[PDB]
Amino acid sequence: VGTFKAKDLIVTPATILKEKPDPNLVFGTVFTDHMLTVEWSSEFGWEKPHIKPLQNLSLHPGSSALHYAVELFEGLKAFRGVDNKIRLFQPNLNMDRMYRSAVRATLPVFDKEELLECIQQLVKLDQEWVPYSTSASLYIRPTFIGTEPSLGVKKPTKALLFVLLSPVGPYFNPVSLWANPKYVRAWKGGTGDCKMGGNYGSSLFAQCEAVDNGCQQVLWLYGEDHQITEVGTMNLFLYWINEDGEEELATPPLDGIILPGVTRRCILDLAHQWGEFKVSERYLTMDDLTTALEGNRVREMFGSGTACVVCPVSDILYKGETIHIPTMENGPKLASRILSKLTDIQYGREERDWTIVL
Amino acid sequence: TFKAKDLIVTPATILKEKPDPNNLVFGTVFTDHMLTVEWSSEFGWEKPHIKPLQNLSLHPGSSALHYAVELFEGLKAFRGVDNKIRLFQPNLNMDRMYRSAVRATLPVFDKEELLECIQQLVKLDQEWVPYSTSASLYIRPTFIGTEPSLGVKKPTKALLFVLLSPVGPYFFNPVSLWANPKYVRAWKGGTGDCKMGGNYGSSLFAQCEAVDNGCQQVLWLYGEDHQITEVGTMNLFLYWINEDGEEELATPPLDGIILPGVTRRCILDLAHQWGEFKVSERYLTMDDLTTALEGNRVREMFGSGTACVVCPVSDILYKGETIHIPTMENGPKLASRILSKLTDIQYGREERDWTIVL
Ligand SMILES: *Cc1c(COP(=O)(O)O)cnc(C)c1O
Ligand SMILES: *Cc1c(COP(=O)(O)O)cnc(C)c1O
Ligand SMILES: CC(C)CCC(=O)O
Ligand SMILES: CC(C)CCC(=O)O
Ligand SMILES: [Mg+2]
Repeated sequence: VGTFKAKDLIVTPATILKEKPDPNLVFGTVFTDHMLTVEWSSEFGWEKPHIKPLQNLSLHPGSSALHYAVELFEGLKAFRGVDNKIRLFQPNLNMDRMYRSAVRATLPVFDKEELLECIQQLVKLDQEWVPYSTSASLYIRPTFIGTEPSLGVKKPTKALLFVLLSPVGPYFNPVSLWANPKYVRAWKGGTGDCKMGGNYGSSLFAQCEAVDNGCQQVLWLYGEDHQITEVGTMNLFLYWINEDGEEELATPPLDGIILPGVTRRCILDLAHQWGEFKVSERYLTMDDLTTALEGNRVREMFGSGTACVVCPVSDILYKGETIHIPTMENGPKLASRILSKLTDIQYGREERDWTIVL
Repeated sequence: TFKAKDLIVTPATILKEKPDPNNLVFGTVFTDHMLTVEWSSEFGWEKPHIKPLQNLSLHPGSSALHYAVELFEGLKAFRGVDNKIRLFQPNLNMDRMYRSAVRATLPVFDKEELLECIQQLVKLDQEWVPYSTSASLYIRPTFIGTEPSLGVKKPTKALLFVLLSPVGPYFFNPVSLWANPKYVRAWKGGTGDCKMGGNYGSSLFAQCEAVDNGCQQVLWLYGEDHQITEVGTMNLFLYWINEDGEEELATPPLDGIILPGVTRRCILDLAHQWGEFKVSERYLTMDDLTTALEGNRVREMFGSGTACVVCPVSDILYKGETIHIPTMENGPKLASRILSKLTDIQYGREERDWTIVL
C-alpha cells in the first residue's frame, strides 16, 4: 500500500497545440492538450505520475475494465473568475468520494492530496483551456480503471489512473422525465452510492426509451411504493408544502441507492444556512408527488449535479399520463436563487471556503 | 453487419509456444491471434480482422472505461477423442450476446457472421486447442463502446473482438461459499440476466471478502427470505429430497436476477430426459437449505457454467457458522454422472447436436 506523489511528476509538453474552441460547446466533446496518467501494479505499487499529450490508452485486450467493469470516475470543474482567477469547486469532496469508490471497487488506494495537486498541475498547464466566459467552464474527469490482463473475475493486479479535461458550457430550459418502474437504477446492497461505471452502462436502454417518448431524462423509481430517487445522473430536489402544511425543501436520503452528489451537499448546506424553511432528507413517492399536485402544494422540482448545477423539471411521464410540475410557473424562485449562489461562489464573485485557487 | 467473407488475415510473424495443458491458470494465457471488428454510427461495421494478439488503442474517453458500455460471452472449443475440434452450443452464445447487445444499446450484428468469424479464428489457432480431455480453449467474444465524448448516451463508436485462452479448471475440488445478505448481485428491474460488465465489477468487494474468509466463491442471496441465487459466477443447483419428500434437482427460476446459463439449460435438459427424479426451476432460501440439512435431506449442491461445467460445493459460511454440505460424502453421484455426460458430448465420445465440428 502506498501512493504516487505530485513532487515526482514527469511533465512532457506537447509540441503541437490545439486551437481552443468557442466558449459558446457540447459536453465532453472537446478535450484539452494534455492528460494525467499514473500506472499501478500490486508488485511495484504506484509509478510516477505523468502529464503528457492527450493520447490513446494502449490497453491489453483482457483488461478487466473492458470485461468486468472494474472502473470508476469523478467529475468536478475549474472556473475562470470575474477576477480571471481559475478556481476549483469543493475538489476535496471529489477526492474523498473517489477514494471510497476505489475501495468499493477493490482498486488500489492513493493519497487524496497528491492526486489533487497532480490535477492542479494538469489544469495549470492547460489553464488557457478554462473558458473565457462566465457561463462556461472546464470539466475535470478523473478516471480509474483496472488493467489486469486476465479473464479471471477478481481484484486487479494492474490499474491505470488518468485525468481528462474538456471545456464545456451546459450539459434554464426545463426537462421532462420518463418514469418507468420496470427499470431499476440501484438496489440496497448494490453500488448505487458510488461512482462506478457499472451503474451507468445498464441505464442507456432506459435513457433511449426516454428520448423515444419526448423526455430528456429518466426518473429513477424504487420499491413497491415507487420512491423517487434520482433524475438521470442527478440528485432530485422537491420544493413543496409538505403533508404538515409547511414550506419544505426535500430530497431522498442517503440510504444506499442515492449517490451523494457534491451539488446535493452544497444545496443542503445553503438551505440549512438560510434557515427560511424546513430541509428534509426523506422518502418521496409518486403518490406523495401526485397527492401534492392535486392540491397545488408543489412549487419546484429540479435535478442537481456538476454538469447542470440546477436543472428544473416541468413534466413526468408516468403510466401513460403526462404529469406537469409547475416548476417554471413558480419562478423557479429557489432553483434560480440556488443557481446564483453556486455560480457566484464558483466564478469568484463571492468569497467562500468552497473554492481553491492556484 | 460485417461479413466473414470479408475477413482480412494478418498472421503473426513469430508464433508463441503452447503451454502445458496440466498447469493452466484460467484466462491468463492467450493465443497468437484475435478477431477485431470496428463499428461507427456514421459508416456502420468495418471489415473484420484476424490479426496478432496486440493491445487495444482506445481513446481515453471510450464509454467502456467510464460508463461500463460493455458485454462479453464465454464458450469453449474441445479437441475430441477423434481429434476433431468442436464448439459446444455456439449459436446459443450468439443469441445471448445479441440480446445483451440490444439491452446495452450496442450495435446489432449478424449472428452467423460472427460465429463464422470465430470459427475461422479458432481454425487459425487450432493447435492451441489443448491435446487433453481435461482442458479446452476458452473463447471470449467482447463488445465495448468506444464513444469518445463523455456524455452518458448510446455509443456512436464501438469495437467487437474475440480473444482465445487455453484453459483447464476454473480454479472434483469442492468449494466453500461465503454467504452474506449484505451484498446483492443483481435485482428485479436490473440487468443480472445479461453478461454485461457492470454486473461483475460490483461483485469484487464481496468476492475478495470471501477469500479473506477461506471461501472460493460468494453465495449470492436475494430478498427478505434470502433466496440463494447463484454460486459466484455460476448457476446454482440443488439435489435433495424436497418438502413433499420427493427426490428433486432444483435450480432458481429465470425471473430476471438469474443469468440463463447454457450449462444450466443443458443440465435441466439431461435431467429431464433421464426422468429419474423431479426437475424444478424454483426458489430456494437459506432456510429451506438449513432446514433440509437438519433433516438429512440434502445430497448434493453444485455450481455450473462454461468455466466449470460442474463445480461441487462442500461448505457455506453463514451467520458466523460453517454449514457443511454433504455433497462429497454422497459421491457426488449426480454431479459425476452429469460431468461425465457433458464432457462425453463435448469431447466427442458421444454424438449429439450440441456440438459443431470445426
Ligand atoms: C455524479 C452523479 C450525481 C451528482 O453528483 P455531483 O457530485 O453533484 O456532480 C448524482 N447522481 C449520480 C447517479 C451521479 O453519477
Ligand atoms: C456466464 C455466467 C453463468 C454461466 O452461464 P454459461 O452460459 O453456462 O457459461 C452463470 N452465472 C453468471 C452470473 C454468468 O455470468
Ligand atoms: C455522469 C456524468 C457524465 C455527469 C454527472 C453530472 O454532473 O450530472
Ligand atoms: C464470469 C466468467 C469469467 C466465467 C463464467 C462461467 O463459466 O461460469
Ligand atoms: Mg446474413
